[PDB]
This record gives sequence, C-alpha cells and structure tokens, in this order.
Amino acid sequence: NSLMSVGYFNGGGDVTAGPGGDIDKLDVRQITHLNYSFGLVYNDEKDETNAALKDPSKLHQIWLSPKVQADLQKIPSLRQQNPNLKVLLSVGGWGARGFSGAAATKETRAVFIQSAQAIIEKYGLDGIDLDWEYPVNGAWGLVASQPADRDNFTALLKELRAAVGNKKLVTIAVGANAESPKSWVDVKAIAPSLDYINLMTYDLAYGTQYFNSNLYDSTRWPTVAEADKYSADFIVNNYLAAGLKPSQMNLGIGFYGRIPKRAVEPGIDWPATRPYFAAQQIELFESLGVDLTKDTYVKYNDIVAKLINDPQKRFTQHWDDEGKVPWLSVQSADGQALFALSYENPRSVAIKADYIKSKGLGGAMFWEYGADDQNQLAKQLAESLGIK
Repeated sequence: NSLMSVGYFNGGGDVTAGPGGDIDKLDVRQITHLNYSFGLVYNDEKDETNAALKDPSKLHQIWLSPKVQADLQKIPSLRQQNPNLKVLLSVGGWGARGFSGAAATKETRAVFIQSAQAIIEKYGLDGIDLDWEYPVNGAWGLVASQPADRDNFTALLKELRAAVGNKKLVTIAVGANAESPKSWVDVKAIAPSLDYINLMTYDLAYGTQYFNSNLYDSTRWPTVAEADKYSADFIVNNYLAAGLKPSQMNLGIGFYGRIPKRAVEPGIDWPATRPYFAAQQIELFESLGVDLTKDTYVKYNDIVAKLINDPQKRFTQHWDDEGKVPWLSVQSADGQALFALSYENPRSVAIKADYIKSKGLGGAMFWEYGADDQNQLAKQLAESLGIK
C-alpha cells in the first residue's frame, strides 16, 4: 500500500475570474483522492444566512449549488485524466450549519443519508467526506451544537456506512484542537466505519501563536498562552494517543498562509499579547486583496504573485528551522521586521511529506488546489511522497 494524497478543491467557494472552467485547470495526476468542496446542509438554524438552505421540505438534506452540480457532472473528464483517481464530495466546512440537527436522531440522520446516497449515485461519486466544524464545541458558537453531537456523529458514520456499502469511501476531517479527540469526536468508535481521517493540521495562527502550520514548536517565535501552543506533530500525537492507527491518518497541509491574529487583535489567556500591525500594515494588506477585518487567509498563489513578487518589494522571505516553515516580514515605521504571516513553500511541503513517511501515516491531505500555484505544491507533494 503506497501513500495517499487527498487534494481538496474548493469549487463551491471559488469566486475567481479568469477564463475556463476552474475544475479544468486542475492537474489531478498528482493526487490519489479528490475531495470536491462543498456540499452544504439544509438547516433551520436561526442564524443561517443562506436562504436556499431554509427550504422546510428539504431540512437535513444536502444542498448542492448550481455551480457545484456543474462541476460534479464533469467527473468523467477527471477520471480520463487519472484513471485511478477517487472522487468524493466533501460536505460541510468552516461555518457550515445543520450537522447537529441532521445528526440528532436515527430519522433525521436517515434524511441526511438518503440525500448522500442519491448524490453519490447521481454523479458516480466514489464516496463522501464529512467536514463538521465541530461537533459538541460548535466552533465556539458559530454553528449550533450540543453534547449529544459526539455519539450522534458516531451513529451517523455507522449508518452512512451501512447505506453506501463496503466499497464506497466514507471519510471525515477532524480538528486541530486537543479537545477534539477527547470529547468532540469518538475516535475509536468511528474508526472501523472510515477509510481514513484527514487531520486539519493547520489554521494554528490564532490567539498568541504566530505560526499557522508549524510542524514543531518554534522557540524564536514562541506562543505565550498554554491553550494556544499547537504544531502538526502535537496534533498527530494527540490523535494517536486517542487510539487512531497512523496508517488511517492523512496529515493536512495548507497550500496557504495566515496573518496571525496576534498582529491585529490582543491575545487573551483564558491581554497576553498586543497587536503590532499599525494602520499602515492593515492598509497594506487591504491594498492587496486581504481585508484583515474579515479574514487572515492568503492563498499560496497570491503569496507568490503579490507578496513575494510584489512590484513594490515590501515583503521579505524568512525560514524558521524549528517550525520547519517559511514566513514573510514587512517593515514597521521604525524599521523593524514585523512577523507578517507564515505559510508553506516547496521546502516545507517536502519536509511534511518526509514526516508522513517516517511517522508511518496514511498519506497527506491538502487545502486546496485553488490556492496552489500552477499545481506546484501538489507536484512537490506527489514527488516527495513517491506517488506514481
């Protein structure tokens, strides 16, 4: 059994201009599995702002935007590109509502499951991937949640498996948080229903931590608050402690970076850190398409083209050899180097693949093809993993 490489493609969230279908410029020869993102969940959560999800007659089913339907119909042309490719629909994602309600009972779960089976048969999918962010915790109140989420999720996976059968793929993504295998997700109970589990070993640049996807801790740029100290290795060990076999886990790799929150918001230890971005730094990133009052996310192809290759040459490249990742700096008004963002580059990708091999993991997952730069990071990842 050679290694896996599960690429996300966020077709459902793609609002980029530029001619041609956006699926048609994916090199799917570099991956073993493709998670097409995202189906959503019809839901009656009162804070839901996608009215199309509020159809009372379809509550707890999966919603496919017309864009996502047009992409899923072109799977056959992807299978021509890579005859061994496995294609899954990913349902959920950050901020996606409705999982707690769809999971509450056997009957609501069955509405969800019937919808999954129908979508799988309609488009000839190889399987389904569930991205519930997150059961019990609810992404700190961003989506509805309840204690029964944990066991309800287990029942859902079991009953989804029973429906789709033993050949179709059922997979899930799981959170970085240490709490997640402790009390959100029943790791040992769900494992025999799942082909594999993708770890979201990124989005760590929050609170008092600088790095967004460091492989190990960095002492040059330490994290202050205890609840915030995270690293891919620490997450992998957490999930092994909770009982997952290594070969069932894919290490998540982010084809992107983040401005850390610590640069723009005070960092609280439940202020422990204070923001070092002035109006100038915020306006700078606003001028490049990065509204930090909205989000800290920067696609890798945007990092290359706009920051690293900035005609104004405002950004400087750095490497942390304890974290094993690159970061950029901009200059303060008083001329010091400010930690602007960490990301991933071919170096740090090749290193995470090496970590996959030597930890004995199942492979890699990455988010996502659209943030890549002419498939460069996906190609680096395939090479380093030995994928043919």
